[PDB]
Amino acid sequence: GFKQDIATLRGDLRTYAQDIFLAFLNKYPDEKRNFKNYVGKSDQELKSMAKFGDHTEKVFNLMMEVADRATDCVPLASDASTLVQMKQHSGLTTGNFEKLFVALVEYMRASGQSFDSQSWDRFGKNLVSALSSAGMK
Ligand code: HEM
Ligand SMILES: Oc1c(Cl)cccc1Cl
Repeated sequence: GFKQDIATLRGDLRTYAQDIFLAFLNKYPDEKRNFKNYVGKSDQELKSMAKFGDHTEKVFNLMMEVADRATDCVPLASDASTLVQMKQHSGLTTGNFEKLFVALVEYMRASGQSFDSQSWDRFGKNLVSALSSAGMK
């Protein structure tokens, strides 16, 4: 289920964080609007790079903590507030977060593995709702 999937992802976090964020960028190419340093790069080029590997892993590290601190796939209001009030998220709308979670759930369904994709879909919905409540547009 959801907890075990946090353990699975954390067990190979660099690889999963890169693969899921490339799935997001390829599914939603307009989302490179928030990442100008990533335009005109193939996935292997993006991986080779330092900002990429570092920011992707730090994003997934914090996403797994927010997942871990959730009850029944409902994140803490404190975690949503933090995500809304991060300077690096000044540009962002809940739509950016929805897209990331759609890509995450489609990655999990396509994997050969027994991820609880319905729980991740619920978690993404619930985080978007929490982000709205914490004051993201
Ligand atoms: C739950 C989902 C997300 C989490 C946990 C998260 C977390 C973080 C973290 C920890 C950083 C700092 C990374 C560092 O220190 O280098 C960061 C930066 C950033 N995030 Fe998010 N983020 C999430 C979703 C998103 C989405 C959906 C977007 C855009 C579509 C986004 C755009 C950015 C950008 C542009 C930066 C700045 C570049 C950087 O410093 O890495 N994030 N995010
Ligand atoms: O690689 C990144 C990710 Cl995965 C999220 C936000 C910013 C960057 Cl640079």
